[PDB]
Amino acid sequence: LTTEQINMTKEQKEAQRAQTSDTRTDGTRVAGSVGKQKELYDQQITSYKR
Amino acid sequence: ATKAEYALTKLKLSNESVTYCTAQYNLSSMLPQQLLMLKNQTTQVAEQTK
Repeated sequence: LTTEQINMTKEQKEAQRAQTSDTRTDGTRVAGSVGKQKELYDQQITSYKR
Repeated sequence: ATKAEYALTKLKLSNESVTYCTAQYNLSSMLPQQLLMLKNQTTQVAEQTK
């Protein structure tokens, strides 16, 4: 069970790293739910300007 | 009184005999099993360190 908690800790770290950073620990761009959420803000920002 | 004391010494052999068998069982069974218990605990400490 301790070994399994290692993976969860790593994944929860990525969720924290989603803030204040656009890249994960390995360097790839975030694309999950938080990545989709940011794209919605970009469209909304353009919508308000338009 | 000496005869009564002789019976007490004679009967005391039973306690010594069962003690030897009890100690023999502990060495043959309990001690090796405890060693396996300690080894698993040692591995858990490293995982918690990780």
